[PDB]
Amino acid sequence: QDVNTAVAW
Repeated sequence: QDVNTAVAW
């Protein structure tokens, strides 16, 4: 997965 692939950033 990718906690950043969904994070707002």
